[PDB]
Amino acid sequence: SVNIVDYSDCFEGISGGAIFCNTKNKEYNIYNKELIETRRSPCSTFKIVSTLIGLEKGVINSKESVMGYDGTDYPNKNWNKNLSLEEAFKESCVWYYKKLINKVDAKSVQNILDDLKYGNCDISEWEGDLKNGKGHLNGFWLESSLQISPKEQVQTMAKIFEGDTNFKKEHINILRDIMAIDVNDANINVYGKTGTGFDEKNKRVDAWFVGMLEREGDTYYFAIKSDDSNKEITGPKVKEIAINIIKKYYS
Ligand SMILES: *C(=O)N1C[C@H](NOS(=O)(=O)O)CC[C@H]1C(N)=O
Ligand SMILES: NC(=O)[C@@H]1CC[C@@H]2CN1C(=O)N2OS(=O)(=O)O
Repeated sequence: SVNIVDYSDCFEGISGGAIFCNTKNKEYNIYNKELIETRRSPCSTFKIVSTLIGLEKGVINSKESVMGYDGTDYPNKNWNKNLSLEEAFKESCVWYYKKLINKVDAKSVQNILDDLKYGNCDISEWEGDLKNGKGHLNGFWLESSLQISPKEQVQTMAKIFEGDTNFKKEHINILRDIMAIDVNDANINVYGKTGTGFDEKNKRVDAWFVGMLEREGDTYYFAIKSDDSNKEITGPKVKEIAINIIKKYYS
């Protein structure tokens, strides 16, 4: 059933929530239900879905696929090269995913998000939050018009990885490959993606870790989310919290 749980010890004083769902036995474990139901920008967690869009549309084809780096200078060393899908995903390389999505027409993206029930499915601000001054390093998924709740993230993850969408199984497997995480515990498989943004209206972070976990037959889909007012709280910090929860309660 739906169990309300207390994972606050693992959050070590940071404000947030968590939801874990096992769809075989319909076990919903929820910490901070209000937050779990609140829609926010997905930030870089949207790269999970953008990857599948690019694969389905043929813009990319494998974890080796490239997007034609043009020499633009970036402060992240690893963005300055013709990187593969696998490396762009793990580096959260914004230029790679912006070029990818701008090869896809807006109607196709709208219909895919509608089919996935991806939050408000609002792509109206296609080029993103331009008032932050970052120009082409912006898009509808980065503190802009698209918003989704942690509950809805888990529901989307489950539909994708349980095979209930029309995405090709080959493409799902590419995603699984590039999302795998090493947590120094061979008895569980963890997959996920971080995201980091700052909600300027509410003066709160949107710090995310969303993904799935396999252990001994069972699979849990999960979303961990902070909304702290402390700007030091990032996606990577929230991934730490998620792994602590997994090791304590799901091992
Ligand atoms: C992903 O979450 N990223 C972090 C950061 N997001 O900030 S934004 O929502 O204001 O755009 C920049 C994009 C991306 C990254 N790691 O570059
Ligand atoms: N970012 C990760 O993947 C985290 C961080 C370090 C390793 C891998 N992993 C863990 O869970 N670790 O910690 S450890 O279990 O204490 O060795």
